[PDB]
Amino acid sequence: NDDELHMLMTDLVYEALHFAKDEEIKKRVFQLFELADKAYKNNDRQKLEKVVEELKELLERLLS
Amino acid sequence: FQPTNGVGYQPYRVVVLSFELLHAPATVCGPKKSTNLVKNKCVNFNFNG
Amino acid sequence: YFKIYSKHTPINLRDLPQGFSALEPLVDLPIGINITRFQTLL
Ligand SMILES: *[C@@H]1O[C@H](CO)[C@@H](O)[C@H](O)[C@H]1NC(C)=O
Repeated sequence: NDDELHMLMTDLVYEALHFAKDEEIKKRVFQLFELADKAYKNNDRQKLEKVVEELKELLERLLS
Repeated sequence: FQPTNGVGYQPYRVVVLSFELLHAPATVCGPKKSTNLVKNKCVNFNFNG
Repeated sequence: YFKIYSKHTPINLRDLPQGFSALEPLVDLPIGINITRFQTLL
């Protein structure tokens, strides 16, 4: 589901920014958010999924 | 929000009841239970206060 | 508690009439208001 995926995406963005101690991380996360936002608006499932997967990895790295 | 979403993504209605007891009269409380009135017998009674 | 007592009576009178009556509680407001001054509205 595309709305469930979008909700996951914004959740990952919030947490990724929360733990984004440096500027490079914030910039990467914001770029990923923008890409996901556009993919969602244009109903592009594949672009949205790819961005979400990258955000998930990014956050796991910040947490670990 | 969609009717087909999994539970974690379903909408939930939340009501938060914040309870404060500031320096003021406090008339915000539940009902005071009453019993049947008994007459012509020795009873332990409570009428209002 | 802001307590209001009152009494109404007919008069035929420039001053207050002489006589006696007592005022009954009419309203009791559980407000918690800090009152130091007041005004009368016409
Ligand atoms: C009520 O008025 C008194 C003065 O008579 C003042 O000392 C007190 O702080 C006031 N209480 C509140 C809640 O304003």
